Amino acid sequence: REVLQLQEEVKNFITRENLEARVEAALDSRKNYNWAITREGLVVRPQR
Amino acid sequence: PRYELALILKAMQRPETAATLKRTIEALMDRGAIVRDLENLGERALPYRISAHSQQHNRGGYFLVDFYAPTAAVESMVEHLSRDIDVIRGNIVKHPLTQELKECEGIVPVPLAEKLYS
Amino acid sequence: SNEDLPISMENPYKEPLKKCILCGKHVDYKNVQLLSQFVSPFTGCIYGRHITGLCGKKQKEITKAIKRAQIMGFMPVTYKDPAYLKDPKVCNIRYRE
Amino acid sequence: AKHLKFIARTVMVQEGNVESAYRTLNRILTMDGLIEDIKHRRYYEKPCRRRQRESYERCRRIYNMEMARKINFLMRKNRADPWQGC
Amino acid sequence: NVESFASMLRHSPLTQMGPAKDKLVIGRIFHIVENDLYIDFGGKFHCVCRRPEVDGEKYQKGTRVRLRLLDLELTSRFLGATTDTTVLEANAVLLGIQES
Amino acid sequence: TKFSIYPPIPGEESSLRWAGKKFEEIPIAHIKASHNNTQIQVVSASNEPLAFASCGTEGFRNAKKGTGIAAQTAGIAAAARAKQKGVIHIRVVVKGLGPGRLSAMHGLIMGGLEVISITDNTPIPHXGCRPRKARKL
Ligand code: FES
Repeated sequence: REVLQLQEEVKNFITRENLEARVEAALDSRKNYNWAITREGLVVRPQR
Repeated sequence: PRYELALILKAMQRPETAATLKRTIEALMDRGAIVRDLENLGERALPYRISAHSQQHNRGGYFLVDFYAPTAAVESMVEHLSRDIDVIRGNIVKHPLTQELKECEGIVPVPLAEKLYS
Repeated sequence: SNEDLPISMENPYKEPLKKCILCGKHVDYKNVQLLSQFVSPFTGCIYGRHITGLCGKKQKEITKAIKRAQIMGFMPVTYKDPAYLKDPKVCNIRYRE
Repeated sequence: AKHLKFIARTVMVQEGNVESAYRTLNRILTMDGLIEDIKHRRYYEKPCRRRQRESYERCRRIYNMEMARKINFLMRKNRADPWQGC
Repeated sequence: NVESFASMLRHSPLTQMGPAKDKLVIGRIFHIVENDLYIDFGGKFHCVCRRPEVDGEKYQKGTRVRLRLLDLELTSRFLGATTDTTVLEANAVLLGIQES
Repeated sequence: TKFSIYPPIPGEESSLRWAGKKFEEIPIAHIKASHNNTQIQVVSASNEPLAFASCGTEGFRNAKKGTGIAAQTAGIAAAARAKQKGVIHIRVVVKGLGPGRLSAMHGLIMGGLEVISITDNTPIPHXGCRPRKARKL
């Protein structure tokens, strides 16, 4: 099961041919790792 | 193994930032790395002033590069980033998602007698 | 023998063990918003587990995450980032007036 | 030195009450351990002495917390005598 | 056909109750000292509850009341002790009076 | 609005003003409270010096410099030279736990200046130079 999952992911891996497209496709996007926790143990995602 | 490169780039315009990322990802590939993803965390003010290559920086572009590489590539990549003038600060860590979190039943109490005895 | 005698088994009324607010959650050094909830607003000092309520395992992950984030350029050291002052207050510390 | 200024250890004055602002700042620095830290740093405390004091401080807190717990527990019966005369 | 002790214990209300924490029980005031109400609720030890501010005069000897139990016996073991210290009373919160 | 002891953050849009000046524009009174002396300098937001006073410059000598009343006198002197230059509101930055830590601020107020904030900048090394050996007294 791990080899199958890994075989699909490799389709999305960066390569020398698709390097420029993926570099530009990243400058347009934003990835947010920020989130806060509450006294009840609930995650409070950011307002975006 | 699987690594995560936390990359702070000098605040630049879009064309020069893309050239730095391409030049940085190509250096990884030249050392045998298989690059998995590239994530932009956004441009922000640094938590403190950072001096790099005879310049002072207050803002930077935060990027992540998820990739697999041989253990010997890390030392060579750390050296590569130290010479790139467009990189403010770059650190290579073992990817956090590789480490699997062990389940926790809860907080087991500690006997007080052990505390003072220990 | 006798039907009404007690039977051996595990406590059916036993309650689950307590869990810290972060039990079961991944603590990443890039999640500065979470980490900032466990440092002093005025001095940036990391709170002890008696203030944060965290267990030994998560208290260590938070501490190591804070120290990693600080020196890698993600988190300030001498103060809590003011952007995160209005986040949920999960720490048993009372400061102002 | 490299951080932003007027954020760390900064308290605003309200209605010209500078005494209350100073007391709040002193309380902040005290609770975070900065005052005791500054004082212990005037002269070098040797590692054998630092460990001994830290061990004494940790054991005294446990004994004081445990003695408070006992007094709280044994003060429930401080009510008036229910069987006076017997 | 004499009932055995094991039979009495299995079918006793106190056994059937299970844990006592957060259990509603009916108590009876048997002794009063100023504003201290001594209430028996079927357990080993009585509980002591302060007279409520509202309708304080309604609480008299013999008055049946509703309680929320917390512990049947308040005991704790303190550092350096071989046994548990007990205050010989239950922990309960007085809610009000029981009426028909 | 309720009062916030947290200072206004630069770059955000606050409504607080002092004589039409923002927090970032208020001059700064730097107080160095040492064990045996107290130094007070008032500077502008652009780091332009405006006034300087210390217990030594006010005619105090030896152990008298290390007193609260000596720092209070230095504060009044610094306030007078600063008030002439157009200073009313000041941000106080005190470094050190000397006897003139609080008294130096009192003198600034008696001299005609209004303190809008108090900041401690006492140097705390995070691990740094080895201090001198303990004293046998
Ligand atoms: S209680 Fe489970 S990780 Fe903290």
